[PDB]
Amino acid sequence: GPLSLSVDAFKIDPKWEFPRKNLVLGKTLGEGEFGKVVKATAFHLKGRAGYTTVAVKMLKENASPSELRDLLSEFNVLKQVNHPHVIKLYGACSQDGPLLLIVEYAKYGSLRGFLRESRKVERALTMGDLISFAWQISQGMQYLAEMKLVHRDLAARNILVAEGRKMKISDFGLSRDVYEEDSYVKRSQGRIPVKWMAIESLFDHIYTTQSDVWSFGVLLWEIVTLGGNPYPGIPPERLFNLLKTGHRMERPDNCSEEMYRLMLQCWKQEPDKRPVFADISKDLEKMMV
Amino acid sequence: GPLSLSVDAFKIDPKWEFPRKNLVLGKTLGEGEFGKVVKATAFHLKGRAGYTTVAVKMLKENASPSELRDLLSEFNVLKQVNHPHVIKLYGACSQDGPLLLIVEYAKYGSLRGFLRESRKVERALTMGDLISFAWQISQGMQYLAEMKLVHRDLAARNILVAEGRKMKISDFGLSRDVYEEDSYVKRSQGRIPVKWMAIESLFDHIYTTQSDVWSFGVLLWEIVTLGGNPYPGIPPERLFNLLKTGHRMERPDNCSEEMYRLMLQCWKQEPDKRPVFADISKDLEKMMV
Ligand SMILES: COc1cc2ncnc(Nc3cccc(O)c3)c2cc1OC
Ligand SMILES: COc1cc2ncnc(Nc3cccc(O)c3)c2cc1OC
Repeated sequence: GPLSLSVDAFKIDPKWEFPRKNLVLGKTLGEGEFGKVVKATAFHLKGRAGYTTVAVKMLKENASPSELRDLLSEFNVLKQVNHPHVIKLYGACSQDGPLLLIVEYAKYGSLRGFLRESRKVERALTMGDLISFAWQISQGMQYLAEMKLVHRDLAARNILVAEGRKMKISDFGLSRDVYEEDSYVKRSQGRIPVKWMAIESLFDHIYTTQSDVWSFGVLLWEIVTLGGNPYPGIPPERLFNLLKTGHRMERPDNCSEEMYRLMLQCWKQEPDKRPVFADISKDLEKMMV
Repeated sequence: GPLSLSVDAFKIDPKWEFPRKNLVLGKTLGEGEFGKVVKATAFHLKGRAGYTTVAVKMLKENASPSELRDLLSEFNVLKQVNHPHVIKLYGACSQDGPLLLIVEYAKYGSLRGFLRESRKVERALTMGDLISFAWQISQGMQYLAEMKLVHRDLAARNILVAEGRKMKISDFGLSRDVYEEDSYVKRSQGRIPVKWMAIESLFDHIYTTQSDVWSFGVLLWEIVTLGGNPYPGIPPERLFNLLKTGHRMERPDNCSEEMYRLMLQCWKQEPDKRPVFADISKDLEKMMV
């Protein structure tokens, strides 16, 4: 089938191959049902003398076709992208052993866990900080969209925070190239969370840069609420009727009107009525001036 | 889309509806990336006076289309099956609140966790016990197959152990009816673990009762090793080449020849060269005589 072709084809880019003997794996940083990200250290990694701390993504022993395909897909995409706010691939291990992805280590972990820790007990997160984060992410999406690449899974859990509070879009296992037709379409049910998908993605299984914009709107919401849960208290299965009747999330207690207006814009029913990521950056910049 | 139709159609069988006010939810018994099973207690459940202890399956807040569809699918199947070795549905809550599935509580939990606990520190599991378990499960599959229902996810983690060590096949979210064409076919990548799928399911995405037989073979293996990991040390992505070149798992240190021969039979390349569940029961019965 399609996956076995990809697996066999993978066997036959030496630039990205790292020797397993140079890699030492540490504690788990995060897990899922079929795969996990682990802390690791790499000896003589790409012209860097000595050991370099890194993150490593792998499957679990009981991984499925879907999870395997996602890993192969994430590697394939990451080889093509270089941007300050997109996570950086170093290489992979696939010869004699489990497939491992090696990326630059992100100091503070996911943006969601970072924001939620921030609301407890060196410096407190200001509004200007939150706007800075959104803008950094907006810039990265402006880069991806300009390559006609759709992420399909924008969410605070899928953004990483590195040294000096720099945003890193991660988790590219579901992203697709849409150069030809400008849309990606999945016939079966996605493995993307209901509460983050756009109305046309949820109902029609249609994914575009403009649907990425919708997800960025929910991401704006997570940020402003310091890691809140979208549509709080509402069951995911109710989103169909709720969105189809024109309902949207309400303004968070700690959210400016200017920011909420942007959220609502990202959530327009007509996908072309939504702003593009270039507009979002421009909007966010005006907010800090 | 297909899911939204199912969601709307669900709104409009009163026999299975339980009042949420009669249900108290307890601790988590098991979790996944998009859903969990919880311990619960039900007041006046189906003609049973007072409180009844039960298990409840629900989604998590960030559930996806796939996970929602699986829950709706599991409920729909469970309404149709009644068997001593198939888990028993009591009802569901879907009005004003999150969808919840209510089933009979299983004392010792999953068969995998039960077998693994058994290999530590009232009575020890004998060989006769393990053969008894396989036979109980074989009987349940003989019931499902006779209804032309394919489980698609036979595994020790998906079997439950109730009072008096009685086996209960669970997790029917992926099972499909195959009355018409005798085969179910998935165009996209399954969410079933690689190491449990049959050679034609893994490569060709083809699922039948005979592929259920293949999975029962791996299940036989888990049991005999008291919850061992299939193809130990071998990366899932290597299963394609390994199975296509005719390799199979070797005989476990604590496994009789008679039992291993059955495993090998379940693992024949030609699906019709495999035994049917009626033969497996007969084989297992001869083993205890
Ligand atoms: C400090 O915590 C973390 C640090 C991380 N640093 C880098 N990558 C990660 N994840 C990653 C790596 C490769 C691919 C991919 O999609 C995601 C990390 C995850 C962490 O925690 C979960
Ligand atoms: C004592 O532990 C457990 C007891 C359980 N008892 C019943 N059902 C369960 N699971 C269930 C319920 C409904 C549908 C379905 O597919 C699975 C259980 C799970 C447990 O642990 C995970």
